[PDB]
Amino acid sequence: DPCYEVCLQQHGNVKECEEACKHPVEY
Repeated sequence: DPCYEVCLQQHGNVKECEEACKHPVEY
């Protein structure tokens, strides 16, 4: 996913990153 990668690029794992990406994808 674009959001996830962008996040991951300079962020931790899912958990917080998820809440920040606000993208309810397949985990």
